[PDB]
Amino acid sequence: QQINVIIVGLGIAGLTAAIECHRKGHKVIAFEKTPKMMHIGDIFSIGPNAESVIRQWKDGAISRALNEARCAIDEIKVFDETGKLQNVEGYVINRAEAVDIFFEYAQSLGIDIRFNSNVTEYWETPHNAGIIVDGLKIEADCVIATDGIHSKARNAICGAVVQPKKTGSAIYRSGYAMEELRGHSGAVWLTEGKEDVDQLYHFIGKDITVLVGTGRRGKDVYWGCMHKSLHDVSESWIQVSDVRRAIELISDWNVRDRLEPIMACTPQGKCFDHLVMTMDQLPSWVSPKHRMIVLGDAAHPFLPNTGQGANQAIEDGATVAICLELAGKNQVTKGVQVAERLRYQRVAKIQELGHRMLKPAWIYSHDCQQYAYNEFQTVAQLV
Ligand SMILES: Cc1cc2nc3c(=O)[nH]c(=O)nc-3n(C[C@H](O)[C@H](O)[C@H](O)COP(=O)(O)OP(=O)(O)OC[C@H]3O[C@@H](n4cnc5c(N)ncnc54)[C@H](O)[C@@H]3O)c2cc1C
Repeated sequence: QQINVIIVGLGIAGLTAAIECHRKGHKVIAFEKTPKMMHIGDIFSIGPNAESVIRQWKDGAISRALNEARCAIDEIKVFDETGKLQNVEGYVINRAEAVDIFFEYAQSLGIDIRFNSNVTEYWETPHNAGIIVDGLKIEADCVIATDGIHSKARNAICGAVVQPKKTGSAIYRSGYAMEELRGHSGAVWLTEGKEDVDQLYHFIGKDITVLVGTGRRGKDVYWGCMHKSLHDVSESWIQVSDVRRAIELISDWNVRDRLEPIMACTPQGKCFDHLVMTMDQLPSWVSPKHRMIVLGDAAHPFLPNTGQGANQAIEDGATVAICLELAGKNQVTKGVQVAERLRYQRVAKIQELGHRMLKPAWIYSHDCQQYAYNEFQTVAQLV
């Protein structure tokens, strides 16, 4: 009577879905395309709406680990291309630390996890669903696809007409260990900062902004350069460029003497080159026979100014687990549809807020788990 779940894509969404489905008594098999945990990523934020899910894991020990691994920022100093301008309930953390924490916990639960598994084929019958991996068919009661913004699962389940759309902005970024910076005289302004506390710096130019911060109490450095680029050809999170590209962008900046060493000391002189993307609302996240669902960035990428990508990935994973538990093995199709309907409007409202900012308590104060328990039978009846 145990529900068998396949999860594709072990980012934040897939790892939360794996942990939560396992906690709800389902049998999880999870698949990740990379050959090992890659430890790649930018700082993102985790808010209280996600923290309510996380703190229930292992009596708060995962929350504690995330808190220890955060960027312990006191203030944000905002400068312009020459000089100072401004000084200013979620916490900032490097994505690589968060997914590593999530993964080590997930694997410690005994969950069947398989790397080196690039999934493109999805299938379903009235009674089962599954995928093809390494030429072989893997079957289960349902499939949760959390393979990210460049989702191949979305192609299979929803179609390939709706695609992530460029915004016109692109980002160069990297992160590395502080020891790579210490000793460079052009960086003492950042490396000799108050200890036990992380700093965040915004440098605001004409259609160019540079972010520079530290994480884990000065153990890590990160930097990013957002600029307008209509013809950037980046198609993935691991597209690289020479750090020269970002230094060129600020070449006439007065603060260049401060910023150039941060970019130049990036290991191997390579940064990531990313588009800032949006995507239309999908008509449905759910397969024709209601046994497969896309969640996370695969379903609802958010503009980075919302800071909700990781949060809503976590809310997605917690919700679908409850929906499967409440529906049961015999009504898996109902649970999948209920999970979609529970989440569809909320994520859409967040996406629209991002566009409105591009030119609130209703997000942070929401408890997705209690919501799903409260609303399931109502929404099941509508389905
Ligand atoms: C390497 C990487 C770097 C990122 N860098 C940034 C960044 O700098 N800034 C930012 O705002 N967001 C970044 N993100 C996205 C960010 O994690 C998300 O916005 C959000 O926090 C979590 O979304 P998600 O879990 O749904 O998807 P993701 O975190 O993107 O995870 C999706 C996972 O699915 C895997 N996958 C993809 N295709 C397949 C396939 N065919 N078969 C199997 N597995 C597959 C990927 O390897 C990945 O582990 C990055 C994601 C990744 C994977």
